[PDB]
Amino acid sequence: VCGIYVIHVIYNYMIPYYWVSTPLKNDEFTRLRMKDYIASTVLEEVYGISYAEWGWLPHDFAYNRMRGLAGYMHPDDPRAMCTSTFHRKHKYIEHEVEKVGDYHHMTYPK
Amino acid sequence: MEVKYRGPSDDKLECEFLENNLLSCLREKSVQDNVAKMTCRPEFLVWFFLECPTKAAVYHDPKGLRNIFIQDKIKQK
Amino acid sequence: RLIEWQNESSLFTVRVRARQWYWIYKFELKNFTDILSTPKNIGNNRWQIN
Amino acid sequence: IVLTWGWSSFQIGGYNYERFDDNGERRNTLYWKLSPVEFPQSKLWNRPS
Amino acid sequence: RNRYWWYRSLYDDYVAREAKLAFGIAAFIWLPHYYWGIHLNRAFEVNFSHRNYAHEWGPRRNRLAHSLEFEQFDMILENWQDLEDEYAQRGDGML
Amino acid sequence: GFETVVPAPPTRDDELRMIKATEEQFLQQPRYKLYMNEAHRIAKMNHGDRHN
Amino acid sequence: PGEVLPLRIIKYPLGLETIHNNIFENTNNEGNVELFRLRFNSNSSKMQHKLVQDTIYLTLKQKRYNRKKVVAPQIKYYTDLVKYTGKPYLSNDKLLKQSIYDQTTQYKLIKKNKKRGELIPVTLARRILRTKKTLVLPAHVNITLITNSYDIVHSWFIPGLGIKLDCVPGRSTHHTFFIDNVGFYYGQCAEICGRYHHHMPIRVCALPFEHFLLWWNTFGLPK
Amino acid sequence: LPADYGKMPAGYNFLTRGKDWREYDKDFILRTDAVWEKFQLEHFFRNYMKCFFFDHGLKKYQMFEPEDMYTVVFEGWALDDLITFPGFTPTGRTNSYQIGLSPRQRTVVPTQTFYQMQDYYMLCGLRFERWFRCDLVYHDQRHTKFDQVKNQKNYKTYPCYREYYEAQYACQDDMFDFLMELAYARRAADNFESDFASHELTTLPTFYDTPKAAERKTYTY
Amino acid sequence: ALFFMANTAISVPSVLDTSPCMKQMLAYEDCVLDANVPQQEVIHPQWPTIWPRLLTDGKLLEFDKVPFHPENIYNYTYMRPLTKKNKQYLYECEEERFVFKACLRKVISLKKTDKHTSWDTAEVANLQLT
Amino acid sequence: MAQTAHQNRYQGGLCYAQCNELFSFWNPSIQQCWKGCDFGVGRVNDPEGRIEAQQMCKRWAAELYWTYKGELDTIKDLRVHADMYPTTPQNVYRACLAGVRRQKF
Amino acid sequence: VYCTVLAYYGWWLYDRYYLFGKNATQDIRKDTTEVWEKRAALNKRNWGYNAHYKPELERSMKKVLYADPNYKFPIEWPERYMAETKTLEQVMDEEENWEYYK
Amino acid sequence: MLATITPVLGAAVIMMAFDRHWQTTFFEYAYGGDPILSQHLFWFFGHPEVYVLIIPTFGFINMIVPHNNTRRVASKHHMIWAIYVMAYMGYLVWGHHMYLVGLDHRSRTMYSTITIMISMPATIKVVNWTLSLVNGALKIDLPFLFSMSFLLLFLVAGFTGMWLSHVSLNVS
Amino acid sequence: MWGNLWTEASYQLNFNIGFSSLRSDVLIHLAQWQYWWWFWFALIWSFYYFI
Amino acid sequence: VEEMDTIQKMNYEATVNMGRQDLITREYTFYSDYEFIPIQEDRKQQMEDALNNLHKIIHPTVTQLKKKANVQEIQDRVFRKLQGWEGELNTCVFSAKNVRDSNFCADRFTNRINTEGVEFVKQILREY
Ligand code: HEA
Ligand SMILES: CCCCCCCCCCCCCCCCCC(=O)OC[C@H](COP(=O)([O-])OCC[N+](C)(C)C)OC(=O)CCCCCCCCCCCCCCCCC
Ligand SMILES: [Cu+2]
Ligand SMILES: [Cu+2]
Ligand SMILES: [Cu+2]
Ligand SMILES: [Mg+2]
Repeated sequence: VCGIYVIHVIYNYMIPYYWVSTPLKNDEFTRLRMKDYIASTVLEEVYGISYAEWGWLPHDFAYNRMRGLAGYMHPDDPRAMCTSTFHRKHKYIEHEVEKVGDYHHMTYPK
Repeated sequence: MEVKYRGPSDDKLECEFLENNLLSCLREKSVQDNVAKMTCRPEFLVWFFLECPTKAAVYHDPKGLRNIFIQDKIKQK
Repeated sequence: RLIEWQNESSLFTVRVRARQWYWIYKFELKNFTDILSTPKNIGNNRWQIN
Repeated sequence: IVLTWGWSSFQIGGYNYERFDDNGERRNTLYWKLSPVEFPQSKLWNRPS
Repeated sequence: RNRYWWYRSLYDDYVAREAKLAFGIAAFIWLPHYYWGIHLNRAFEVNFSHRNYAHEWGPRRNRLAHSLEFEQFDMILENWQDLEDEYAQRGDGML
Repeated sequence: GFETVVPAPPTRDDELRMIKATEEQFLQQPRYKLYMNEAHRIAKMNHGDRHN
Repeated sequence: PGEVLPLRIIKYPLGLETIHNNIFENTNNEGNVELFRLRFNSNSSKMQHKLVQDTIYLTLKQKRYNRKKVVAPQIKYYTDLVKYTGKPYLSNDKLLKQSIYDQTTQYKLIKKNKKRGELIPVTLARRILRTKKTLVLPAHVNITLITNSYDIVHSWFIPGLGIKLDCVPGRSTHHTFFIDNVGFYYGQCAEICGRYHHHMPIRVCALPFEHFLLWWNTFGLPK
Repeated sequence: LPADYGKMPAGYNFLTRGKDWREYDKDFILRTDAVWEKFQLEHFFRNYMKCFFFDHGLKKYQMFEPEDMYTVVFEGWALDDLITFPGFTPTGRTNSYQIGLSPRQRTVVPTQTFYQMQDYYMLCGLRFERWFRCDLVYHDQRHTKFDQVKNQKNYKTYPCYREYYEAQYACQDDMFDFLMELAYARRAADNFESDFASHELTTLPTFYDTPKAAERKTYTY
Repeated sequence: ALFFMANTAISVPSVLDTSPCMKQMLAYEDCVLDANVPQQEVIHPQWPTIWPRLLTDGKLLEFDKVPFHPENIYNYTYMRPLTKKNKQYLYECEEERFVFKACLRKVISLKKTDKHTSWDTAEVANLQLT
Repeated sequence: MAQTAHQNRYQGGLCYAQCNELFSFWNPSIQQCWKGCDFGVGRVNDPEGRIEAQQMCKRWAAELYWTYKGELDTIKDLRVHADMYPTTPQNVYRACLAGVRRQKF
Repeated sequence: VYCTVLAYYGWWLYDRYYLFGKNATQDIRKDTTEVWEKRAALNKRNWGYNAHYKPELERSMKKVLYADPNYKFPIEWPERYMAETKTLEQVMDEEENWEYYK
Repeated sequence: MLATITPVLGAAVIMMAFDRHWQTTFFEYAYGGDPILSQHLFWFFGHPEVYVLIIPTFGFINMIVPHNNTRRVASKHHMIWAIYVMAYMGYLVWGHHMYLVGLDHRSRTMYSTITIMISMPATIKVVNWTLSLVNGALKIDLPFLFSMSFLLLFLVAGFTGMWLSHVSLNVS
Repeated sequence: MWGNLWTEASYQLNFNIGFSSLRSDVLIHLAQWQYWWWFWFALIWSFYYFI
Repeated sequence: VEEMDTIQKMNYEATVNMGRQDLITREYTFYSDYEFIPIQEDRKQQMEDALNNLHKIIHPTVTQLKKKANVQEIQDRVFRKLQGWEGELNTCVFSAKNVRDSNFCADRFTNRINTEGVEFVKQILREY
């Protein structure tokens, strides 16, 4: 398990660090985005919200839902992609939200 | 928030200040702010009804308000 | 999930510099405008920018 | 010593604190619906940490 | 299951008697902890509900109080304007 | 390095034809070729074929 | 080094602005968009002027509380003429009343001998956590804290918020900051730094945006 | 309903003076505790928006910066920096609103180039380098064609404003000062980076390095 | 994890809003937001009387302001009188404004009397116990 | 997909698959494309629902980034490419529109 | 059989990730047009667009005004969050020359 | 473990001496150096140092109990494997001493996962001690009582240290 | 103190046994987690007792 | 310009001072620098006129191209020729002895732009 974790780390964190070391004439931002994406975005993040009921009560879940929708507002964020949606009701019981997509503001859950 | 409780002050000087502001606002707004210089501060109006219940009750009473208006007119000549 | 990876989406920025034995907090000029442009929840969860 | 005290003392303490001391509330507060809750005891004092 | 397999799985050592006697006592020592944890969870939920209400309806009530005070001023202003009209009729006999 | 005429945004019929073409091309991928869905996928697949 | 050569042809960058779908920032008087620029060096010996510092900050220096010698009365001038001199004290009913006591004597008696007890709250017993300035921030919103250090590593440690940001020299570390309640939190330095490692306190006040805006317009905007 | 229903009558003053308010009693519901709750409203306001204190010597409202309980209680006699209370809003209206995050701003140099690192030092250098290129283009035209003009008739926003603000955001003032020293050293000599750059001759080829760069991109609705 | 907390208090509901005229206030505020008026003073239903200059010239302050200089459009918003479009789309919100003002006046007319024996235990009726 | 409707991209269906195929795997525009798939669920087939979905995309772009009133109405080319990143409201709008186009049913 | 089940689960994850388009295309063809239309109708949400005031008051004038198909709002909903691109003089001139429909 | 880790600490302190007295700017950010490298080198030495401090005491308890209980230890091979696994995994957990210095989140996740997984080799030791304490001929001795005190202290210390790898708690 | 709004958050007494304050979400989560962490030992604890 | 308030006066002073950086630094000259005869004002105006004439030709083509890549490619293709000519001009002006030599070099550069530069630009634009 430890060796698999270390190999996974070196695959996407160590070696890709050496791909770009000089300013690039063509699509420099594209290449830097590629290097960063294969490292910054990890799978676990999605679970971190896909099972948010394991520690978030209903009301805390509602508050953290609005907080997460605010904090992941920026569109240019590959980590926000591959992250389970905050437009969801609490599995146990939902108080604030009556329907998933019935809002008065697009970027606010109410 | 942990807001503590404190009742209306009814302080003499504070209520005199708030009542002077209220009289200025009444005189200004009774003519749709046609004065040369308007000194009314609307926000303090709110505080007049939060910390001077006795004077607010006097102003609501028609006879008390009539007396206040007569005295203010005498003062303004 | 709540205290990390949200630098891009912040209302405004404060700089904390730790000189020896006292702190320095810097508000940049742009912050001023960032505080003027703030949506407000008015009515039934409707947001307005003035 | 091993079982009864280490598994009931803190619960008894919290129950007595809420029952008698009102969980140590600073009572001079205005609106319960707008005030933070003084939580009952939650850090166990009968565990080493 | 398999008694022989489960009686020497733990490093060929036998603690099955103490394991068997552990369930009966362990079935009751967790009740005070569980009930007080229920109390604590309810307190946490109530606090989170209060946080949501103060975040949402906190600002709204202050505006309602502001409008109440402005409406009191409006009533006083209507009466004051009626008095001003009367004084406009009675130029100086009112005083 | 000239440029070509940009057609107007497609109507619903053209969008439906595009969706049909995309799904038909999706159906053609062999299950033993593990290429993820991405812009370069088809290109990669072509490359892979030639490489093989 | 070398020289500023007599002529330089400079390519105007394209696409730096997308405000109204225009990729040509510059246009000459004839109305034709410009792709190139000519820069000339008229004077070959003069120095080149230093870049003017555009950056302007509101800087709050939070240091430990300094002991008072005398309680100076509140004095307001018309200039150089005392318009109003007073000795205000904040009463228990939230009024700045006129004090009939000697404020210096009260200060010195609190300094000398103040009543204390075993179970005394941290609110009423502040000896190492006192500063002369407060960092005021809004609540229920996102603040990017850029942490850095002038000389050595310090640790901005807020126990009430349960956070600690390591201020490291040469590292402009960006942290997200969200406070979900109205709260006045004290804090300390949690990285060994020298003489006054213990006496390096922090005070952060998270307030609702109306009160934060009042503080910002009254104490922040005037710089 | 008349065809002009909803049209504001000419000379409408929005005035409610001398109006019968007994016709609206069926358009709202007040619960039995409305009298109690009203008081609570006032109470909360009187103790929540009252961050200022009336002064008898000045006979006016004053205030001070946020202070701890120990200083407010045991140093109430020794108060410093008292400023006359100016009001929450200039016009006296209400300001008690719930806030949120305003829309983001366009990015010229993305943060996602170096986003795995919480410390923005390579990103700071990259953004400052891009701004310095833009400045080297426009630095001497600023006082004649841009923000620093004498008259507002010829006022134009400096083309490097966004890159400058991004670089300022990514860098602390110390590192920004270091980079400004470097920028001065390179602008005194007029050192464009293209005068020295040759590393593209020792870089591996990429699909983005094709001679026909405009035709490499496939556009699709 | 799955059942680490061993219990979740779903019984405690959201705090019920029992404010006197909150519904009318929110309705009026939504209606005013529909009008899309730059002036914020219109949020209060009493604006025609508190700030009558909004209907004549818009001068609400006697040059005692700090909103910076009139360099952009988003300046001196309260120093801008209501236009014909703003006045029309505010008149469309007249009935809700009147209902809000009537609710406020009725609430003001409510006085604490000696027959309110349940004043000291009004929290229970206010539904503060969950 | 914190801003979208589904916990995982597989619940989005064919529309999310087409959005993935539209952009490179490191491009965050896909998420915006996904939002298009959310806006045109019951609207694509309705002749005015399509216009409503495009208006929803315009509002979404205006809310994510600061925008000017005419800015999204004067876009010369609404086509997208693989390396189009949501750095501007125009790019957000284009990605959202492309997602709307790919929403069958 | 434990190894076989683990291998099958791993292959299922790999196929789900890598053949998303093919799987979704196959799933879209398992139901007829009517079923998919019903499902799409059930999942139709406004998402916060054009969430203007909905008059609940019975005597509200805006209730009848909104029932009118020819009613024009002062500004389009997507334009309520866009910065103005014209001068204040132009804005005031346009608003003062504005005339109400009907 | 000491043979592996000693040169790293020696190099770090020699670099510190050169930086102090020759102005080599090894740990000065202004012209190339980085202060974080010093923490990396020192803690790469340091966590194995605490492990080499603690393991021989594990050896001490494993001899007294079999001596006084008149029976074989529960499983000596598993205890040896547990200490060897702790030694091998002590080289990949030093970063838990540097959570807040601004490490990349991948590094923090790696360090936290490997540090939390230390609890499994350490639980093997406790289970083996408990199983070695049963079903035997017990002779109560002062070394035995000291071993029991060690057992209690180690239990508390190990649990508390395991809590410290919970990153959110570790920040506070 | 900010007016009658007591912005103070700690109120931590001497001989304090737990967290300084529970007015922040992180510390509330940690407190609940610690309590329930101590809940899940019963059987194991009981087992050792008998041993 | 005299009548204004304090803020307007300060802003005017700031705008004036931001333009006198060339005035303040002209006194601080270096002895060891390699001086050259600068390009005269009339030659500067002629060179700028030639550049504007070039911009006249390219304007419809670049404003009718909807791709930034094509416009950047057009800019790069012309810039290489212009940079070669600029290098020739810089060498021949730095190595100039009198104003006659500097005028000769500037005239040669302007004539190159007006004779071959326009032809090269036209060929490029026809290609696009
Ligand atoms: C030799 C001494 C020693 C030992 C053995 C350990 C062992 C462990 N340590 Fe410790 N540690 C130090 C000495 C030691 N440590 C020192 C000196 C520092 C200071 C460094 C500095 O200044 O920063 C430090 C710092 C330190 C930190 C960083 C704290 C901070 O950054 O300042 C962390 C967590 O990241 C940590 C964790 C651990 C863990 C998980 C173990 C694990 O190996 C523990 C393994 C034990 C178990 C996990 C099994 C427990 C047994 C049970 C069956 C549990 C059940 C029992 C009950 C519930 C009571 N240690
Ligand atoms: C991780 C493991 C932790 C524990 C490991 C072991 C080490 C610690 C061992 C502790 C041993 C007990 C010490 C305390 C003893 C007193 C208990 C106490 O005060 O608890 C506080 C608790 C709590 O008291 P409290 O209600 O004041 O709570 C504190 C309240 N606050 C915090 C708000 C101030 O009190 C009780 O539990 C009282 C009820 C129990 C009383 C039991 C008396 C009878 C004892 C019988 C002994 C056995 C039978 C003998 C028969 C003889 C026949 C001849
Ligand atoms: Cu320090
Ligand atoms: Cu320190
Ligand atoms: Cu360690
Ligand atoms: Mg440290």
